[PDB]
Amino acid sequence: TISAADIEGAIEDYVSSFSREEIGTVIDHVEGLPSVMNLDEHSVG
Amino acid sequence: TISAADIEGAIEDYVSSFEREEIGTVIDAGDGIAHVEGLPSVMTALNLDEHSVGAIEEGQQVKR
Amino acid sequence: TISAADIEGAIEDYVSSFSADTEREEIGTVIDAAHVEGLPSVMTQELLEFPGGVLGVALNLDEHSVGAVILGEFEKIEEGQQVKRTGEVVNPLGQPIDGQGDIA
Amino acid sequence: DQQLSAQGDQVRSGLESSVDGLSAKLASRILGVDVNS
Amino acid sequence: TAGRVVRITVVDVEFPRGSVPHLGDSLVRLVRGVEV
Amino acid sequence: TAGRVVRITGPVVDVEFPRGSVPELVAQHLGDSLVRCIGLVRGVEVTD
Amino acid sequence: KTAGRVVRIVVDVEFPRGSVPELNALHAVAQHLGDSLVRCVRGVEVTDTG
Amino acid sequence: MRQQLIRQLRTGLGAEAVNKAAEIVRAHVADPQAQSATVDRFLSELEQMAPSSVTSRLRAASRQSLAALVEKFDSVAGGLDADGLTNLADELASVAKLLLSETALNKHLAEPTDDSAPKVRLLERLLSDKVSATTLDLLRTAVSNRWSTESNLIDAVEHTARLALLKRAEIAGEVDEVEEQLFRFGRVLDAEPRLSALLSDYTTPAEGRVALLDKALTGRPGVNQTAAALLSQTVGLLRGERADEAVIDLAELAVSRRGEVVAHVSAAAELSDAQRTRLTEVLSRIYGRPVSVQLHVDPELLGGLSITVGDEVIDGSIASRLAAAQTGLP
Repeated sequence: TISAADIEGAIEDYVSSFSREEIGTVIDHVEGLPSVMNLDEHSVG
Repeated sequence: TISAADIEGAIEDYVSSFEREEIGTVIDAGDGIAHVEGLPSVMTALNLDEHSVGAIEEGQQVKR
Repeated sequence: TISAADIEGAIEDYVSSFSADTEREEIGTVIDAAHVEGLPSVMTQELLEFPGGVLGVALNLDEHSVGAVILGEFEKIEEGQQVKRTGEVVNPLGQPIDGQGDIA
Repeated sequence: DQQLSAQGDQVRSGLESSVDGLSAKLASRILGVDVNS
Repeated sequence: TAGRVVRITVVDVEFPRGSVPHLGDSLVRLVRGVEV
Repeated sequence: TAGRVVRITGPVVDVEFPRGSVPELVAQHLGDSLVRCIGLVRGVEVTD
Repeated sequence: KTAGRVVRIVVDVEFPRGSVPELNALHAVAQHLGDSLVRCVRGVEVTDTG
Repeated sequence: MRQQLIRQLRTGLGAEAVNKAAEIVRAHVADPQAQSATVDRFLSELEQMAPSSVTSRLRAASRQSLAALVEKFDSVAGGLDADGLTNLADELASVAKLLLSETALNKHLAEPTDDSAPKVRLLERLLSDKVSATTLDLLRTAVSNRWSTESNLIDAVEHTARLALLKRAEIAGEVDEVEEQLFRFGRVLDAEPRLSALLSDYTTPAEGRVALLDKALTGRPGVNQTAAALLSQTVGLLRGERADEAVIDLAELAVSRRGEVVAHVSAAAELSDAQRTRLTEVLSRIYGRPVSVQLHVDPELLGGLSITVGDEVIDGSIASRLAAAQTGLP
């Protein structure tokens, strides 16, 4: 019952469903700016 | 499960709920320093924060 | 003169004696490197076997994992490997390193 | 050692003949039921 | 619009969002809870 | 009413007891019913 | 796929489960930190030579 | 120097002989009769094997509180109807997501306190009428007790929700169907780490991930409805656990409710019905309590079985025997 291709349809459909300038916010350290050039998954030093 | 801003009032009510004496509970105690949960009204008990009060056996009742 | 009789016998006896009976065993998994989750009954200082014949000793025990010091070839240890417990607490292990042969 | 090396090269060829029996016995053992091959 | 003391170590005060006068979550670095 | 070893860090041994049975000073009370006392196996019963 | 991505920047790289490089050279491995991370712009693809 | 040469002869002869033995084994076990015979011999060994005398993450407070809450659910859920159970699960999941979203409310509802009356009053004032009476009772019981951390609270609630669904599955009588479906979903999620990662990211909105799960592999024609609902509910409330691990936990809990233990049996090929029954009987005898057996198929085993229950493994895989022979050389 599992095709392994309909999974691809759904996953890339969702990824497309996600798709603006990225703006970071100061937490105390800046959150956001995922594409910024002390970096870690939480914030930016 | 629609939740309006009543929460904000409700918590305040809860915040006010806790004439009876204020009893704390020792949460840990070592090296001569204890930590007491509770006693929301305790005055400055050296270190105070949202969790505990940094002033013996765990679970003992602490008078304000 | 190296008679082939002993040459072949040294392996014939081993083959005729090989019996790797399946033994109900308690295992764990390397979570980082090495720390091993599982092995609930591992003794402190117990000897642990990691794949590739690597040997470790369980020093730090706690609710999450077991810290194990690897006794050589640590580069072979990978996250997710299976760690067996030996149930028991010349290089320091007694294995000869000169190469002159075996030891009783 | 040249005599020893020659002895080794001779005996390895000599014992290559019996490898079939040893491997067959080992497979017999690690299969539980003996394999004729 | 009035803050309140949360830790008394130095005193940390929590303020309503947008009213922060900065440890994050609106906190900024005596009885706990007294309005500031 | 008897504890059980939870951590063995060399001589140090963190032992967990039921709620109302925590022994008195066992070199330290870590809280949450654990105490830090000074071939052991995690889980072995510890008697006060 | 089976290519990791930079997480923290010493650079931490997160790989798909079952594709963690051995304690290896990577192009944008010092430790296995668990949860398929290893320690050696966030999110840039990282490949392992093997 | 002579014995040095002898040792080189030993290693060379052993390596070549074990390679020949490995080739012989692989050739001989390709026949399905050989596979079945190997499995039968290993099962025989298993009967000959002696019996074994012998939510861990929860600490003392969390574990005891969860025990109390599950007992309360057992009490309340006695005679509730299937539709009532679907409801109750829905309200419990909604309240769990509420607690997760409202960090302040969870925080205030988390701290232990000698008096539980203020917490009960808070819950009643919050959602006295927004959810049925049984949900009120269960939530009141959950908040009355203590939790080591605030997180455990929501965990407990989530647990109840799962239980409720499982209960209606039991009421449906298709517990086996839901357990099998849950295990299959866990397998496919583990095989496709990308799908789990895209589902295992709470940062994205839960509605989108639930829709993705429904459309990808959960809205399929041949999927048990209870299993689909349980998996969707689990992913919706997900906190950061790996989705595949969450599904495995769901299946393990489902088997636990029946009082059994999951045994992950890995085999070279599928097993016969008689072999399956024999394996279940022997594993139950060894471990005492009844065990449900989940079959993985992996050709690399070459034969035999590799059972594992709890943190214990019985590795009868032929490939393991070959590896032992390789390492057992002088």
